[PDB]
Amino acid sequence: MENFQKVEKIGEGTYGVVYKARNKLTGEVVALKKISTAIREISLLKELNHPNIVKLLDVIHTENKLYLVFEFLHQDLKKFMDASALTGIPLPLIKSYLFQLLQGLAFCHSHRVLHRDLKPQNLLINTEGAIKLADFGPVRTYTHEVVTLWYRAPEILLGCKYYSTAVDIWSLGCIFAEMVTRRALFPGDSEIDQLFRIFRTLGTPDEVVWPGVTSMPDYKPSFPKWARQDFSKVVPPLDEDGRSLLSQMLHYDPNKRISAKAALAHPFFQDVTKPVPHLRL
Ligand SMILES: COc1ccc(F)cc1-c1ccnc2[nH]c(C3=CCN([C@H]4CC[C@H](CC(=O)O)CC4)CC3)cc12
Repeated sequence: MENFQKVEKIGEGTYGVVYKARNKLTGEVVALKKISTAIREISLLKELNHPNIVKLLDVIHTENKLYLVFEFLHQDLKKFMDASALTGIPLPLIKSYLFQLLQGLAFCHSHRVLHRDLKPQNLLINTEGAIKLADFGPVRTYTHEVVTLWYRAPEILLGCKYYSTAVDIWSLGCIFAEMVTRRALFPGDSEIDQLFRIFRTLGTPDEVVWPGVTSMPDYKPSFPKWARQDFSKVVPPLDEDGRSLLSQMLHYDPNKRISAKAALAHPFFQDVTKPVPHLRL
């Protein structure tokens, strides 16, 4: 740790604080997260190297603290969306970012690694048009964030403890809808409000669309029964290729939900390109 100099605080989580830091004996600018089974599960993340995954450079265990050293990126997608809120991110750039994240997930998922907590703030962007997955899934000062449950898959909210890679596809579908509309798809402020916001839009799930849903640990037969609203209302003015892909990413049944690998073949990406975003750093 004596090999690093703090420059500023760049973030916070339930169990850690993140700083922008400088490596004294290499000159590298990194992001440093300060926090036996964990030491091994995080050492496996060091081998999960892909152009669309923020590089985990090192793991340092020093005097009852764990430090994670990552490659530094200047902006996150949440800030870029907040900065593009009045104009909207151009469709070619939304498509490029979605494609790149599906490539990163196809990679993680093939190595049996789930992210579990995809949200705009852990999607980092650079000046080259790249987007990368960060912070693969207590400090008393951590401030509760409005967006915390907004991207949670319904199986997680329904108490499934052995959920699959499909939970990441759900979170990315929510992010895709948000880039298009400039508003959060399911802005829930509690587990039940999050569940009911999903139900209000996609219809209350039942055994027809999600076999086994009524046997989930937190499923209650007393949940109000909302009709599925027609999908053209959910992400206007996104085209039919985009709406079709999004509907597949938001299927209730995790087994019907499109995989990252199949999503890359979707006709929506036939004209995918890699535009350069305009970033003000
Ligand atoms: C999500 O990423 C992580 C999570 C855990 C972790 F351990 C490391 C990383 C991580 C890895 C690599 N590179 C990174 N870069 C960054 C940020 C760079 C600048 N962001 C800005 C500051 C200014 C704000 C506006 C204002 O406050 O005025 C608008 C947002 C914050 C986040 C975080 C981060």
